[PDB]
Amino acid sequence: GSGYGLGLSTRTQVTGYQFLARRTAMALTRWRVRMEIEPGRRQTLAVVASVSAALVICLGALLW
Amino acid sequence: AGMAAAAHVPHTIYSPLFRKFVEWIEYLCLMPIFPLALWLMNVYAAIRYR
Repeated sequence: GSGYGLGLSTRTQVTGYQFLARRTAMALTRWRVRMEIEPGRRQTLAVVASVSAALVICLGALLW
Repeated sequence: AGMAAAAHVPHTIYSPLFRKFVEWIEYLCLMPIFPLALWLMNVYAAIRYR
């Protein structure tokens, strides 16, 4: 009980937790939770896009 | 390191994102066994130089 240990978990629960975390992270910086638009994710995807673009150039160079 | 983990893991709490992550470590470990065993047996070199 009480969720102790390392028991298995459902994909519905993974996104569930990840949503409560995003909402709380927003509360610490914007002090509100209405979230009409969610800038937290938009700013994160821009980093993931930059990292991915850098790796693509390496494959091009490696192939050359 | 094993004795430490055996004593601490049963009384702590972990969020679903980490529990899901420890699960996938097993599948990532099974997948490379066959491609590596054939490399050790020199199969890829033997065929390419049939």
